[PDB]
Amino acid sequence: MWELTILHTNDVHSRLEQTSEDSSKCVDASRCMGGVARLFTKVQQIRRAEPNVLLLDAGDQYQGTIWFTVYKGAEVAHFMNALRYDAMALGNHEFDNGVEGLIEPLLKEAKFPILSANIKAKGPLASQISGLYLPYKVLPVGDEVVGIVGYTSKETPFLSNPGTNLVFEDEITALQPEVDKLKTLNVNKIIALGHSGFEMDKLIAQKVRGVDVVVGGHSNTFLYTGNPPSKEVPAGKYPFIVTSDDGRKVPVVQAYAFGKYLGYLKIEFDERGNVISSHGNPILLDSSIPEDPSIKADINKWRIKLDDYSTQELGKTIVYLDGSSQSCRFRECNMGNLICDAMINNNLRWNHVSMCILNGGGIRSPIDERNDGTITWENLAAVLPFGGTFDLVQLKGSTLKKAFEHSVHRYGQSTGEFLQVGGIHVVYDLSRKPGDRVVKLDVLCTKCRVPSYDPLKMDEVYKVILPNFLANGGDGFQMIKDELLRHDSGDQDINVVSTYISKMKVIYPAVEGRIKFSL
Amino acid sequence: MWELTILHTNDVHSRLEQTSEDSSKCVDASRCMGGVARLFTKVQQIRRAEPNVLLLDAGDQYQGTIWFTVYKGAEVAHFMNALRYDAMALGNHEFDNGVEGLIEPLLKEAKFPILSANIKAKGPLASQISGLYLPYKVLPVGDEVVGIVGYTSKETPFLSNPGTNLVFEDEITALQPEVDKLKTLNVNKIIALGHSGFEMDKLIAQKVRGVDVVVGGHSNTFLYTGNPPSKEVPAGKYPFIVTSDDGRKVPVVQAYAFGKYLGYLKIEFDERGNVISSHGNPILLDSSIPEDPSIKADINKWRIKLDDYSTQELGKTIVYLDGSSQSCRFRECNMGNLICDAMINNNLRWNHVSMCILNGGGIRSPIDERNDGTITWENLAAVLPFGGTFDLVQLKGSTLKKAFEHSVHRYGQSTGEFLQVGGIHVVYDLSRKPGDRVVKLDVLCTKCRVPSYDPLKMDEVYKVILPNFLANGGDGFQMIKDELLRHDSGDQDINVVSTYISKMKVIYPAVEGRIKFSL
Ligand SMILES: NNc1nc(N)c2ncn([C@@H]3O[C@H](COP(=O)(O)CP(=O)(O)O)[C@@H](O)[C@H]3O)c2n1
Ligand SMILES: NNc1nc(N)c2ncn([C@@H]3O[C@H](COP(=O)(O)CP(=O)(O)O)[C@@H](O)[C@H]3O)c2n1
Ligand SMILES: [Ca+2]
Ligand SMILES: [Ca+2]
Ligand SMILES: [Zn+2]
Ligand SMILES: [Zn+2]
Ligand SMILES: [Zn+2]
Ligand SMILES: [Zn+2]
Repeated sequence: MWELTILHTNDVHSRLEQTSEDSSKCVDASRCMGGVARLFTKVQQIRRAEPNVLLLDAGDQYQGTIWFTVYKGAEVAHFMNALRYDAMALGNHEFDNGVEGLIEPLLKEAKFPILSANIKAKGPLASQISGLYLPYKVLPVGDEVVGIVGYTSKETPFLSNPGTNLVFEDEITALQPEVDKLKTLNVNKIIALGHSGFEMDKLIAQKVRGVDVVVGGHSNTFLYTGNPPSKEVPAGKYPFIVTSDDGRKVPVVQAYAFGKYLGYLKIEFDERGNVISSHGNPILLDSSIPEDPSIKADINKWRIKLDDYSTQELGKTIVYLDGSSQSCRFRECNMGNLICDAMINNNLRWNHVSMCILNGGGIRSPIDERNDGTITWENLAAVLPFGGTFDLVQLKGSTLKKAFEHSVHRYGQSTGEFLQVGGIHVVYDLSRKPGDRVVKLDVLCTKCRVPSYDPLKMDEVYKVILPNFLANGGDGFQMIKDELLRHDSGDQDINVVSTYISKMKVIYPAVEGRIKFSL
Repeated sequence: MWELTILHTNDVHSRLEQTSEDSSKCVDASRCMGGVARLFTKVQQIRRAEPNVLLLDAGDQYQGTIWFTVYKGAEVAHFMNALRYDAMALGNHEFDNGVEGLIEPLLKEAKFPILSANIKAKGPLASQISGLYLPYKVLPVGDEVVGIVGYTSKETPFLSNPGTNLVFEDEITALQPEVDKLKTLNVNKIIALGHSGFEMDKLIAQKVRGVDVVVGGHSNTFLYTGNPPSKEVPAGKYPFIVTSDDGRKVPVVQAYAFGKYLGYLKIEFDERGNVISSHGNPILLDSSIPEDPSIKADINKWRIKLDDYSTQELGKTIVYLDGSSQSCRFRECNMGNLICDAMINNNLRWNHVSMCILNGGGIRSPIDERNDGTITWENLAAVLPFGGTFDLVQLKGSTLKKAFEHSVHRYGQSTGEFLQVGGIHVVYDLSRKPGDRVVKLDVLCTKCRVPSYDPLKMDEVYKVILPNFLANGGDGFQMIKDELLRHDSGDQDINVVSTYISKMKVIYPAVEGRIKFSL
């Protein structure tokens, strides 16, 4: 029998340095986690112990901290080469700086295959990008050969900036002919490595004949067998077993996000490449694992240029700024209220925009207050990494009512469309059918001398400050894009929040009942 | 028969210049009201028409605008002498700058008798103040004589700063022997002129034998017969008829506040000084009455020194700052929220005071936004004229619960104890018995990383920022004074709100459900 050890990361999102338990900037070094130096140490311990090891990445290395803001993907190629990744699948955030932002710093510099079977290039781009990413790779592992086939979310055009020249096909339709090709070349051990979310990973495991293992990302899924080591609640056992249509038990794995864990799956194969069994668990990369000094020294060398974004203190917080997805995609989070209050305050400088809506998935990180409360550009850069704008927009009450129904239409799945608000008091009843969950919606009046809250009226018009991402129909808010009456472009997102914090000096945004649930 | 015309003012509170309909600074001159130049014109028109006229003041000329801040009562003696007041009764605000603040600028400079029968001086003060105010005066009016007897609120020691050396006796007990003295001197026409509120004015009319008329103040009572000319809703007919214990019909009058109206009561007496009948109404001092140019010119001469408090713009408001008593003593008013937000913001500069309570009677004026939104020291001086401080205090939840029960214990009478809040969400049910009207009370947690609202606990302790007036048991909040665990003195009230506004630049405080009523 032949044993393979798959080590996998996903949704690392520029967490090159070690971080806090909430994946924000490391303050108390004794309880810090993750980061590529610590990962390098654990990978090395496994490569010493196990003869057949593959180190895989399921996408979204791009976007998340000042590392990516400054180095634009060169830190990813440099530190993934130093860690000796065997393969990587393209994620949606790999296209955030267009195709050239992917081609030049990463595709042309990676010393490992970068994969995606369902991305087809067309027109002039097709010639330049040929061979820079591959539909699959066959990798020698000891005396055997392992096929790895890539896949990328079909939603990348709606989430990122891949351009017109790239077509994202259905993953199952694009994967089957590649897996069939590998089987004709007698590759009997096949890993599907990709970035489409756990639900799609489960469908690929079921529908794509010949796939032995699925290693995914995108949904930040935490899977565990037994008692979990930190705050992440497991969504299922590790590995997650799917029984395929042809009757094979297919393990599906994912390792949360931000380099906090290293996925570890041991697979026992027979001579014909059949999975006899498999077992493992994500390894928490906590303080007990030492950071490799060679990688840490090289990180400290690259950190010098980034220290210009931490020397200038913008303001000070006396509260934890909860920008976690567990809060911001499920309920009112004070990071949401802060950003919506900065949005309204920057604009109100004799203009009358009283209302704000902000997608929870746009808040990419919390900020900690225990470093004497100090907030820097570096801290803000991880909360608002996209370089978007906060736009003024004019909407009918009916349109706003539909947006709030979309905010909770499939609540409970940690999706980014949950809205954080300002100048709005919304009440939900999740017991009701999707599309009819908003039980109360009051808005701060504008055509009144003393502003107060009153029921929203379907026939009335309202001025709303919101990200350009929402104004352009992002996160399924097509009603905002289709039904809006006016859309003006506003100032840069990070500059708006920064200018607000420096004026306030000390901030203490609270959760105050802007969003409520009715039992 | 002999006819007397009584013209009366009360609670003018330094409104020497004409003002807006809400009694705040005049912006649109074409719709402005009151002010002493306009009053002088209407008084003159009546003195030309009627041979027997008395111009009376029932107290509280002191405190209210930059006029009093700067001239400290010299403007009151100067402009009351110029208007030719026949008599004035002492109010509680006449003692705001102590006994010397009353003696020197007003008592020693008034060319008319100043009255109070129930104020008895003791110790060294008794010698200095002898003859400076009188228990009564007998005034010649044509061929007849009219006795005027003064009275001042027994609550002046709890509201103002009269010192230890002055005793405020029960008005009824002090008035009867003075009215009896006037009757032995054969003065058959007696006016009780004083400053104790409409309820006490009604009791004096009933219980003090020999009083023909009561002219009051303090409660800002608006009385009218017929269709009223402005926003003030009448509390009864003008005059208000009380039937005394000895069976006489006694008219009781009051003329709202701030010099917006001139009280006008015509009384028909027989030869034995019996009131045969009476009639009249408060005259609205609106734009249609011209300001007397001699008084206006003299006001413009005195206004030069006060223009140093209007040249410096503190900030800008884009909302009406509702500091009216009709809002601030009955429900959440945004002037209250603004002041409580300045109170918390000034203090939070690693201190953790999340809560604020502010008596509604401490907000002495609104601010208008139609002068391009500009806010000046002059505008703030009329909102916060006392020169008090916003103190930090430590209270048991039980104590805070009792203070909120006191806030609405006799709701509906426009009393100053209604509390404006910050970092507190209170719900009242007025249907319940007094002392049991608070149905919900949530407070912003402090021993938590993310502040949120949670039910107040009786056994827990809380840090609260509030005026020194409240910390010292003012407005019947004896439980705060008796039961507090710690009381530190804070910064000056007006400087705290000013420093806040200049930092914010544009303010837009809203009514947001901090205070609610349950049906
Ligand atoms: N607010 N701007 C904004 N701009 C973008 N370019 C953008 N791309 C993704 N998002 C948000 O991020 C959410 C997806 O986050 P995750 O579930 O963690 C998958 P991801 O790692 O972003 O590919 C979406 O639901 C959106 O709310 C984005 N939000
Ligand atoms: N907040 N400070 C403060 N300091 C003072 N020195 C003071 N004196 C009076 N008040 C408030 O003013 C209210 C009385 O106002 P009115 O009913 O208009 C009678 P007034 O003209 O003040 O004598 C009281 O209930 C208090 O709330 C006062 N409030
Ligand atoms: Ca196989
Ligand atoms: Ca009489
Ligand atoms: Zn991701
Ligand atoms: Zn993704
Ligand atoms: Zn008064
Ligand atoms: Zn008074």
